[PDB]
Amino acid sequence: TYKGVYELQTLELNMASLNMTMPLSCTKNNSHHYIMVGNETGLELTLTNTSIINHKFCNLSDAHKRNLYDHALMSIISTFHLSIPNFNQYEAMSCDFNGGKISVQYNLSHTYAVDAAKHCGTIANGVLQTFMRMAWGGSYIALDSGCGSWDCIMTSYQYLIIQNTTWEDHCQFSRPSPIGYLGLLSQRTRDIYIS
Amino acid sequence: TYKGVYELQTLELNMASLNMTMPLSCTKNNSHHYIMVGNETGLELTLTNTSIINHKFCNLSDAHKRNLYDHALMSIISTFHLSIPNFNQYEAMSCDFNGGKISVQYNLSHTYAVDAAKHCGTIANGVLQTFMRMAWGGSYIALDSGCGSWDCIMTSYQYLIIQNTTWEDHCQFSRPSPIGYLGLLSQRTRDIYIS
Amino acid sequence: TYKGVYELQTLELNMASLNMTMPLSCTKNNSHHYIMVGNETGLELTLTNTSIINHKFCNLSDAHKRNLYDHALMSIISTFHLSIPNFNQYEAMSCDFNGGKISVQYNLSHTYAVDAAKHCGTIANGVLQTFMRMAWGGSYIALDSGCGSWDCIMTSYQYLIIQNTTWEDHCQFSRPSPIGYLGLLSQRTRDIYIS
Amino acid sequence: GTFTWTLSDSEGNETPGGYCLTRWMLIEAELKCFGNTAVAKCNEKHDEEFCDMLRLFDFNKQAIRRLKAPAQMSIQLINKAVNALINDQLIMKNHLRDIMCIPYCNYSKYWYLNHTVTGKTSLPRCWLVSNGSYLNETHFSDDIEQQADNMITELLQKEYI
Amino acid sequence: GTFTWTLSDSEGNETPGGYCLTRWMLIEAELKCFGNTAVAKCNEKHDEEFCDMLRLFDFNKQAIRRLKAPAQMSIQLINKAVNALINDQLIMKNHLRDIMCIPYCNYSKYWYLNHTVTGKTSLPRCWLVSNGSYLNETHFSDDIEQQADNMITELLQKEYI
Amino acid sequence: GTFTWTLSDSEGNETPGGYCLTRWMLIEAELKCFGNTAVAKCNEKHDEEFCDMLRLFDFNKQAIRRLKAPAQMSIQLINKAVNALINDQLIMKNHLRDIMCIPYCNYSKYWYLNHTVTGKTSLPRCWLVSNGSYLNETHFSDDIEQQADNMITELLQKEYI
Ligand SMILES: *[C@@H]1O[C@H](CO)[C@@H](O[C@@H]2O[C@H](CO)[C@@H](O[C@@H]3O[C@H](CO[C@H]4O[C@H](CO)[C@@H](O)[C@H](O)[C@@H]4O)[C@@H](O)[C@H](O[C@H]4O[C@H](CO)[C@@H](O)[C@H](O)[C@@H]4O)[C@@H]3O)[C@H](O)[C@H]2NC(C)=O)[C@H](O)[C@H]1NC(C)=O
Ligand SMILES: *[C@@H]1O[C@H](CO)[C@@H](O[C@@H]2O[C@H](CO)[C@@H](O[C@@H]3O[C@H](CO[C@H]4O[C@H](CO)[C@@H](O)[C@H](O)[C@@H]4O)[C@@H](O)[C@H](O[C@H]4O[C@H](CO)[C@@H](O)[C@H](O)[C@@H]4O)[C@@H]3O)[C@H](O)[C@H]2NC(C)=O)[C@H](O)[C@H]1NC(C)=O
Ligand SMILES: *[C@@H]1O[C@H](CO)[C@@H](O[C@@H]2O[C@H](CO)[C@@H](O[C@@H]3O[C@H](CO[C@H]4O[C@H](CO)[C@@H](O)[C@H](O)[C@@H]4O)[C@@H](O)[C@H](O[C@H]4O[C@H](CO)[C@@H](O)[C@H](O)[C@@H]4O)[C@@H]3O)[C@H](O)[C@H]2NC(C)=O)[C@H](O)[C@H]1NC(C)=O
Ligand SMILES: *[C@@H]1O[C@H](CO)[C@@H](O[C@@H]2O[C@H](CO)[C@@H](O[C@@H]3O[C@H](CO)[C@@H](O)[C@H](O)[C@@H]3O)[C@H](O)[C@H]2NC(C)=O)[C@H](O)[C@H]1NC(C)=O
Ligand SMILES: *[C@@H]1O[C@H](CO)[C@@H](O[C@@H]2O[C@H](CO)[C@@H](O[C@@H]3O[C@H](CO)[C@@H](O)[C@H](O)[C@@H]3O)[C@H](O)[C@H]2NC(C)=O)[C@H](O)[C@H]1NC(C)=O
Ligand SMILES: *[C@@H]1O[C@H](CO)[C@@H](O[C@@H]2O[C@H](CO)[C@@H](O[C@@H]3O[C@H](CO)[C@@H](O)[C@H](O)[C@@H]3O)[C@H](O)[C@H]2NC(C)=O)[C@H](O)[C@H]1NC(C)=O
Ligand SMILES: *[C@@H]1O[C@H](CO)[C@@H](O[C@@H]2O[C@H](CO)[C@@H](O)[C@H](O)[C@H]2NC(C)=O)[C@H](O)[C@H]1NC(C)=O
Ligand SMILES: *[C@@H]1O[C@H](CO)[C@@H](O[C@@H]2O[C@H](CO)[C@@H](O)[C@H](O)[C@H]2NC(C)=O)[C@H](O)[C@H]1NC(C)=O
Ligand SMILES: *[C@@H]1O[C@H](CO)[C@@H](O[C@@H]2O[C@H](CO)[C@@H](O)[C@H](O)[C@H]2NC(C)=O)[C@H](O)[C@H]1NC(C)=O
Ligand SMILES: *[C@@H]1O[C@H](CO)[C@@H](O[C@@H]2O[C@H](CO)[C@@H](O)[C@H](O)[C@H]2NC(C)=O)[C@H](O)[C@H]1NC(C)=O
Ligand SMILES: *[C@@H]1O[C@H](CO)[C@@H](O[C@@H]2O[C@H](CO)[C@@H](O)[C@H](O)[C@H]2NC(C)=O)[C@H](O)[C@H]1NC(C)=O
Ligand SMILES: *[C@@H]1O[C@H](CO)[C@@H](O[C@@H]2O[C@H](CO)[C@@H](O)[C@H](O)[C@H]2NC(C)=O)[C@H](O)[C@H]1NC(C)=O
Ligand SMILES: *[C@@H]1O[C@H](CO)[C@@H](O[C@@H]2O[C@H](CO)[C@@H](O)[C@H](O)[C@H]2NC(C)=O)[C@H](O)[C@H]1NC(C)=O
Ligand SMILES: *[C@@H]1O[C@H](CO)[C@@H](O[C@@H]2O[C@H](CO)[C@@H](O)[C@H](O)[C@H]2NC(C)=O)[C@H](O)[C@H]1NC(C)=O
Ligand SMILES: *[C@@H]1O[C@H](CO)[C@@H](O[C@@H]2O[C@H](CO)[C@@H](O)[C@H](O)[C@H]2NC(C)=O)[C@H](O)[C@H]1NC(C)=O
Ligand SMILES: *[C@@H]1O[C@H](CO)[C@@H](O)[C@H](O)[C@H]1NC(C)=O
Ligand SMILES: *[C@@H]1O[C@H](CO)[C@@H](O)[C@H](O)[C@H]1NC(C)=O
Ligand SMILES: *[C@@H]1O[C@H](CO)[C@@H](O)[C@H](O)[C@H]1NC(C)=O
Ligand SMILES: *[C@@H]1O[C@H](CO)[C@@H](O)[C@H](O)[C@H]1NC(C)=O
Ligand SMILES: *[C@@H]1O[C@H](CO)[C@@H](O)[C@H](O)[C@H]1NC(C)=O
Ligand SMILES: *[C@@H]1O[C@H](CO)[C@@H](O)[C@H](O)[C@H]1NC(C)=O
Repeated sequence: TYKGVYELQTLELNMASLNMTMPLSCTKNNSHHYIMVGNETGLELTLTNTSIINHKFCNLSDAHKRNLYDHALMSIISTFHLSIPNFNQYEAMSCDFNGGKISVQYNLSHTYAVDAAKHCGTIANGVLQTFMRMAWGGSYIALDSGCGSWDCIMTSYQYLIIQNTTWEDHCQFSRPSPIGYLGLLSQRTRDIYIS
Repeated sequence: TYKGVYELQTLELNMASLNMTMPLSCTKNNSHHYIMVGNETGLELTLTNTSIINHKFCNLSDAHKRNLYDHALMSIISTFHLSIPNFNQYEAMSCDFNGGKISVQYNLSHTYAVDAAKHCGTIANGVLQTFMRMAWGGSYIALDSGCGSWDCIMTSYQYLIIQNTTWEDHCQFSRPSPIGYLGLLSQRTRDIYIS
Repeated sequence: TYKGVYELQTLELNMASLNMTMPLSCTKNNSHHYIMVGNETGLELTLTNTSIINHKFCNLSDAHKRNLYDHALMSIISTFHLSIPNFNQYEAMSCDFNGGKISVQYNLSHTYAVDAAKHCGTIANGVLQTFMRMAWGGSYIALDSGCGSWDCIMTSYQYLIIQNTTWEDHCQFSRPSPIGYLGLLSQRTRDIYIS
Repeated sequence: GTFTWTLSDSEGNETPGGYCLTRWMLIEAELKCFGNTAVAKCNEKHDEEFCDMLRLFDFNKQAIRRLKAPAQMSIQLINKAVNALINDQLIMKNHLRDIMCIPYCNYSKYWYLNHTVTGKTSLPRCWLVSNGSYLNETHFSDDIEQQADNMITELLQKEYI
Repeated sequence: GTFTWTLSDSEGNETPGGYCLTRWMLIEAELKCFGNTAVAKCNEKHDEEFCDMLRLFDFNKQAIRRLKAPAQMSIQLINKAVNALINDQLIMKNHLRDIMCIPYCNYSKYWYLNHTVTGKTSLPRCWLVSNGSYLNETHFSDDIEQQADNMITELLQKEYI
Repeated sequence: GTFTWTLSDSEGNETPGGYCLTRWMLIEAELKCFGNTAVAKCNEKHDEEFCDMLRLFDFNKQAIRRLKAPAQMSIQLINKAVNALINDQLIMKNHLRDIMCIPYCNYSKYWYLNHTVTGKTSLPRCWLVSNGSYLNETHFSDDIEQQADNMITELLQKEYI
């Protein structure tokens, strides 16, 4: 006890009970990360060496008109996309919204020696910093910069892939939490270099 | 009295005295709503079954260059337009700024059975939710959803029309109040589905 | 002393010690204003009657891809540009980013009798009001409107020129301060007329 | 004593006269005055709808006098002022209550307690509405009584304890 | 007595029962109750991670009951609510601490002091983490002891001074 | 005791040494120290220009030490920090006062009262300027005297009342 009579006690919150109102971020490992979106469904976010979309096309505006997707899942994805620092297209994103499915891929793999040398930009900086905000408590794939000393990071991965999935227990490395989404949602001021 | 000696008293503010600094929202009935903009002038906002603009054109950028309009009235209208959730053009708005007059019409009437089934989008969701924020204390034309249980609404009306008018007493259903405008003005974070 | 025993004392902060984290605004005279950006470098902002860029071109997006500039200097310039009230291009800005240099010029000189009569717009209003926010404590070139009674100002100057410079003592009329930049950075809500 | 919520320095609020609401602020009464002890709470408060209306009125007063013949409001002056003057979070809380069918402040009536022997009053709180009408005293009686107790404590802890 | 952080009027928080956290709020304990004296601090606080979680839980409770079968959350209801419900500045402070390798709140565990004779407890404060682990009691012992002193002062200043 | 406005945990502020401003924070004095009782007010304050400068200095201290050789500031680190560190509303209030010809804080000089027998000082408040010059003591004498009274109350209410 502290000062004779105070016992230190611990409270820990179960944020899974918030799943009907807020999306909840989770982590499974160094690559897989998750967002619970509904009671049964959510998004899977992965970091890989393998491209699954070989398209250089997205045609997002046609996908939107097609309107065969869950608006909640789409809303979260577009939240992510438009929260990217130094937002622009830079090509970068290819997608597939045929039917009602969702598959979105970012070309982090863009990085080559000249842009690697610049570090603080060229698509990967903005995508990775958004990923890290969605993923609070996730795996800090900043590697040698894992505790965040520096704010420009690079990863070994080539692609960030976001897909519509089934909610199953994952959350092996972190507690479900609304903070990631809320962070991205509230941080809407100015964060660009080019416009 | 409360606890023997406290008399409960009522204070009510006259917000019309704020008309030289802030625009003031008002309501007349289920359709007509108003904004006082100046000492003598303001905007009339109506919900109707009759189109007054048969144009599929707005040419807002040419109207802006023409520059024959009151900047204050225009500023309020563009505040409204750019505050629309899921902002995009989607055609949606037609206008007439010939001479110094203002007439702006939104195609809420777009709604047909497929989009009606979707509810949470397709132009009307975004326009109606902006209208309801401008109109605090106005007529809650959400109808069966009048107290706002649910956040996706539909109305019987086909068009939202905004026009330059003369300030006359209206304000039959509500107190003049700066809150509507201030609400729209301060709520500038993120509210989209498509971008 | 106050109330017998309280001596009034003065504290004044040396904000130059903040130069490694925040850009610092300064003023030299009625025209020259400065931003310290790094330990050795910064931006010079001037108000002149002489154009140095005779181009009607900027090609900012090509400059960005060229990527021979200091991202910090560019970030501050684009902060300024995108903070302009009633933001649009309106032509207005011409630039030169050949090599790694920075030279940006705004056509305040646009003003002629019709637009001068309107006052509250036509490029100069937005550029000048951004300049004044970057320049807290700077020279209030609002002239007869120097204390800011009114919020639409005009200056005698024709061009606002921003260039990459060497930090040398300047700061003759003001204390280095992060407030100007911070003001522009945090003020990100809504401030347009046209969109 | 002085206030932090006014824009004007000293002129915005004097200590000895307390703080008064004039006939152009109020609808039915010609005059209502509050002690600075209660009004001063808006110096600190991050809540209370009344305090935003109070700031908007101070702004209007200064804006008119400073900009002689403000003519047509410029809109841009107020837009900057809004970010400086009001609690945006609070408007959004009342917006949330309006939606979801929860009693909420529509910024019209406010209520306060007034002692029947002395002149002490509380800071006004927003009278809430629901389904187009004002709530009865019996629905918000918990807050009315809590306010009475708060006033009693302040009256009792006078000069020293 | 009553709370200002709830959306619901009176129903959101009653005075005599104090404020309780149920089995769906907590992970291991079935029930934890705090006195309103401590919980009420969230009525005023512009800080404390615990108070944002507390507001999000109140929101979830009302949102579910009001929108019968919320089915798939609409997202837009919560986005508006977020601006009304949480301290964005606070999330950003913890974000800054996460970056730059400074112990920060990851919104999981909270700690509080509980008197061993009486039932008095403090408002919970976030247990911080660094390098993937929770900090030891010896690293934040200054705050634990300060909290104990704050509780002692409140226990001593009972009714009158 | 401890502070809530620092980013650093405990190291940011120790209790027994009070809180000091070094020669690189101040322009003319080599050293000025304030008691934690007054500095700690920034733990709670939603106002006082001094508290934002105080937070920016803490940020600068940590940012430099954490990012060894910050070289050229990245800008993006500070932009995120700004949302976490400063009162934006307060800058906008001073902006409004600058415009409309109202005395306003230009974040340079601050003033405080210092007791001539004991070492007690107040938290500094911004010295305002108008028309390019600092205001005289006679224009803001109401606040100087109010501050003196506030300090007197604190000195008198020592240990118990
Ligand atoms: C704030 O930071 C804290 C840091 O502690 C996060 O809290 C949790 O921390 C623990 C580590 O102390 C995380 O890991 C857990 O380990 C338990 C034991 O691991 C052994 O057994 C597993 C078998 O699968 C081996 O792989 C491992 O190497 C060890 O030998 C596991 O039992 C935990 O749960 C697992 O099993 C259950 C089923 O019984 C599954 O449902 C789980 O998904 C998981 O597979 C767990 O792996 C722990 O993950 C951290 N999170 C949680 C939720 O407990 C806080 O989460 C963080 N805050 C936020 C918001 O993220
Ligand atoms: C917060 O919510 C409250 C809810 O009460 C709004 O406050 C006002 O509430 C009253 C209802 O109690 C509104 O209606 C008023 O009714 C009065 C009596 O109505 C009879 O007579 C009229 C004759 O025209 C009939 O149509 C009606 O059916 C009844 O038989 C009217 O006298 C009121 O004013 C009318 O006449 C005057 C001229 O004397 C005109 O200037 C008015 O514009 C109007 O025509 C009124 O109609 C009342 O409208 C609500 N508002 C106001 C301003 O009083 C609060 O307004 C709301 N807060 C905000 C910010 O909106
Ligand atoms: C908030 O508002 C205050 C207003 O007072 C600003 O504070 C400073 O105010 C003084 C005026 O009181 C500014 O001017 C200073 O004048 C000193 C004396 O001037 C005589 O000598 C010069 C010779 O160059 C003549 O030109 C002049 O006409 C007078 O005859 C100068 O000594 C000051 O410094 C100069 O010399 C030093 C080298 O010794 C250089 O390093 C300086 O850059 C400069 O050339 C100065 O000119 C003063 O500029 C105001 N600022 C500062 C930093 O002191 C606050 O700055 C303002 N707050 C903010 C954030 O801006
Ligand atoms: C997602 O959030 C919802 C809402 O918080 C969680 O649903 C809730 O589940 C609990 C049980 O775990 C329900 O509590 C009650 O349990 C008793 C028996 O123990 C039962 O008799 C009651 O009828 C009730 O079921 C609670 O009512 C229920 N809330 C609602 C409105 O659904 C859900 O479990 C969360 N999802 C996950 C994966 O945690
Ligand atoms: C729009 O706002 C303005 C400013 O609040 C209101 O103008 C004000 O009107 C009042 C009278 O109603 C003026 O008060 C004074 O009245 C006495 C006589 O009673 C007179 O002697 C004074 O000269 C003065 O007129 C007040 O000064 C005036 N303010 C200004 C600067 O114009 C206006 O009434 C509001 N509009 C509406 C529709 O309510
Ligand atoms: C820009 O900001 C940096 C950081 O605040 C300032 O650098 C600092 O300079 C001071 C000296 O003025 C250093 O203090 C120390 O001085 C003693 C001797 O007096 C020396 O023995 C120590 O080694 C140290 O140099 C301080 O450490 C240093 N901080 C760092 C990390 O560089 C810089 O002066 C500011 N620029 C301008 C133009 O003011
Ligand atoms: C870490 O994540 C990877 C995926 O990036 C896991 O490997 C595959 O995961 C999928 C989806 O669950 C399975 O269908 C595959 O069968 C897995 N691959 C293999 C070879 O089994 C990997 O197992 C995860 N690992 C941990 C926690 O060690
Ligand atoms: C985006 O649109 C292009 C349009 O060219 C699609 O590419 C295919 O183009 C050929 C003609 O060269 C058509 O016959 C195919 O039917 C088009 N495919 C599709 C799916 O429409 C491209 O595939 C589209 N990409 C996405 C993600 O929709
Ligand atoms: C495939 O995965 C590896 C990791 O297993 C990625 O890592 C890079 O590997 C190359 C070759 O050894 C090194 O030069 C890089 O420095 C590594 N990257 C980092 C951040 O350390 C590799 O990038 C992935 N993709 C490809 C196309 O090789
Ligand atoms: C409710 O608003 C409608 C308009 O949408 C009113 O009907 C017309 O209003 C205009 C403008 O004031 C008049 O010029 C027309 O003459 C009105 N129509 C008719 C047939 O008289 C309607 O009167 C309003 N009603 C209320 C409060 O009952
Ligand atoms: C927007 O621009 C179109 C341009 O075609 C306008 O339509 C008319 O086009 C015919 C030629 O086909 C011209 O002779 C008319 O003079 C044009 N009308 C006008 C008003 O310019 C359309 O009307 C314009 N719409 C708006 C709202 O300005
Ligand atoms: C014309 O006004 C009526 C209301 O008087 C609008 O209301 C719709 O009417 C149809 C036909 O009875 C119903 O099927 C719809 O369900 C009603 N809408 C709602 C929201 O309940 C009608 O939309 C208006 N316009 C047109 C072109 O009919
Ligand atoms: C005020 O600023 C102007 C520049 O706009 C100064 O004039 C020139 O400044 C440049 C840059 O330092 C020098 O290279 C030129 O030689 C200066 N011109 C002349 C004729 O000497 C001007 O000196 C500044 N003045 C003050 C404080 O009086
Ligand atoms: C923006 O691009 C135009 C492209 O026309 C540049 O103008 C020159 O155009 C002639 C052909 O008419 C070429 O031979 C020159 O090489 C172009 N100049 C340059 C620098 O590319 C214009 O100068 C460019 N402006 C900027 C600021 O880059
Ligand atoms: C050149 O500098 C002068 C100032 O020295 C600028 O000032 C204008 O001068 C004209 C002619 O006397 C006046 O009619 C304007 O009213 C002055 N402007 C203001 C705001 O008072 C002049 O604009 C500059 N440029 C040019 C091309 O003349
Ligand atoms: C994504 O949604 C589509 C809807 O047509 C479904 O067929 C597909 O299986 C879903 N994807 C996953 C991984 O469950
Ligand atoms: C709108 O402004 C024009 C200015 O040319 C005027 O002629 C017209 O009558 C105004 N409209 C209304 C409804 O008063
Ligand atoms: C701007 O940067 C370029 C880099 O190529 C340099 O040559 C030029 O001298 C710099 N401009 C100034 C005014 O120092
Ligand atoms: C409260 O109830 C009484 C009794 O029915 C009624 O007379 C009074 O008008 C009501 N007041 C309000 C504000 O509802
Ligand atoms: C604190 O240190 C003790 C002794 O090494 C250890 O047993 C205990 O688990 C540690 N607790 C935490 C939270 O680090
Ligand atoms: C205040 O007035 C006195 C007397 O005129 C003068 O000496 C002093 O310098 C003035 N101080 C300020 C800050 O204006």
